[PDB]
Amino acid sequence: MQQELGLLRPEERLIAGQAKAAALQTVHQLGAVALTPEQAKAALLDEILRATQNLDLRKYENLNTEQQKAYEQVQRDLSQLSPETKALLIENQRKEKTLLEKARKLFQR
Amino acid sequence: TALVCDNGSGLVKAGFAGDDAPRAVFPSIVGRPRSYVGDEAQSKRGILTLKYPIEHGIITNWDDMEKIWHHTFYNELRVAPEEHPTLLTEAPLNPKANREKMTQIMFETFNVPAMYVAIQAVLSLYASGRTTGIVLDSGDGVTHNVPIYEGYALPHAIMRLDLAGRDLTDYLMKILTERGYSFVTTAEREIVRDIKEKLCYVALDFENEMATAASSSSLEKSYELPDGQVITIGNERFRCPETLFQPSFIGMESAGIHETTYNSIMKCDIDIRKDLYANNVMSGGTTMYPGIADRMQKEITALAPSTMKIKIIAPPERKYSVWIGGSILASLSTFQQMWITKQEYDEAGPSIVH
Ligand SMILES: Nc1ncnc2c1ncn2[C@@H]1O[C@H](COP(=O)(O)OP(=O)(O)OP(=O)(O)O)[C@@H](O)[C@H]1O
Ligand SMILES: [Ca+2]
Repeated sequence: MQQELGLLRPEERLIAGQAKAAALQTVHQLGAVALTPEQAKAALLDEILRATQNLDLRKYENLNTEQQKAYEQVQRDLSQLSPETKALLIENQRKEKTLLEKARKLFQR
Repeated sequence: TALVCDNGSGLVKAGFAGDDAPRAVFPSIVGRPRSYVGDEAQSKRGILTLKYPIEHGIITNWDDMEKIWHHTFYNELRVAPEEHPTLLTEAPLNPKANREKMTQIMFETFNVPAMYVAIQAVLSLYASGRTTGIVLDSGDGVTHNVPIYEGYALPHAIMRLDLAGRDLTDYLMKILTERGYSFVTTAEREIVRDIKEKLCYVALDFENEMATAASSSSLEKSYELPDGQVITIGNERFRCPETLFQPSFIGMESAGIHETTYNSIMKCDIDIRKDLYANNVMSGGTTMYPGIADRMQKEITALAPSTMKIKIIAPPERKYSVWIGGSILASLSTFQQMWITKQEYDEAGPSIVH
């Protein structure tokens, strides 16, 4: 039997109807028919992403360049080495730390 | 319009919703003699006893907080609280008794028409234009890793570290002292903080920068104190912030900020982890160091799975991303139904801030 389907009238198109009525709405609707918390949240998150997509705030850049310049000055010069000079420097420093540790071991005793 | 007040352990940032920056930034200090607030307390520090109402992000003395708020409204913003809705901020994991006492004071001592208490880290994320990611917020008193999914801060995945701006200042004071200079008092605290903000940075690899920094004739930098006095400052530029990644430097057994980030991510469902890894947002004054984004990238990459997409975001405005996010939010129409209200308040007590 198939008429149980007929008792459902797909042709009404009430989902069609409600879909078209939702599309036409603005992010916030007026008239104030109290939103349930979940609707309210979902709207909020939609509007957040929206009020944000094109916000620039580039008037916040280079507000810190003394600190930033001084750093670059250094990283400029420090690139000049090579996995060798510095690997041998790390190995050198390492051996120094041992001597340095052995040093104050004798110091305070 | 709506007020936006960001209560930090070191600095209050207050202003008007919709504005692009606060209009008043001032120390979170209250001074009585052997009552003054803010900059005016910094000046008279000889005579006054100084207290800090907000400790590690969380308000612990309410009267001084009352003077801080009072100051904010009248002296700084020149408004009546009666006439303006008020957005306030709390640290993540703010106990409920705390947010309620916040609410009461606002309604009964300040009689604000409406109010809201929003999570600092959540405001920073919105300010970066996102509703999902993990924020690393680091100020003057506390550091937090706050995982956030669709606008919801996951309370059980939140990592707290009591190591921030002030401890770094104190550590620099100490290592600059070890060098020969002498910085031991609070009237010297505020001097060294300025050095820290002017010249410190974060090394990409620490061992490597110790072994190699001394080659740059730019490593050592002169700094003119108010004495007219000139001191030099070298490898303590990157020795100072390195404490964030190695808390042992100041006798803290705690794990470093890169590991707390990973730990925090690992307290979330494996299925949202991709989203967190690609949305690491830094906020707070203590994320200002040059090199910090790069070092976090390297550190996170080292801990995360092999093929995982990692992405550190560090907005130029992160000193203010919290206040900003508070001003974005309070401007939103869809947000207007969310203000707690005078009417609402007297038929649920403070408990309607749940
Ligand atoms: N350029 C900079 N480099 C390093 N640190 C900085 C810089 N600028 C500010 N800071 C530090 O950031 C801190 C202030 O940051 P912020 O205002 O985000 O914290 P807060 O909100 O007062 O405190 P908290 O959020 O921890 O309760 C101070 O320690 C300040 O020295
Ligand atoms: Ca803060």
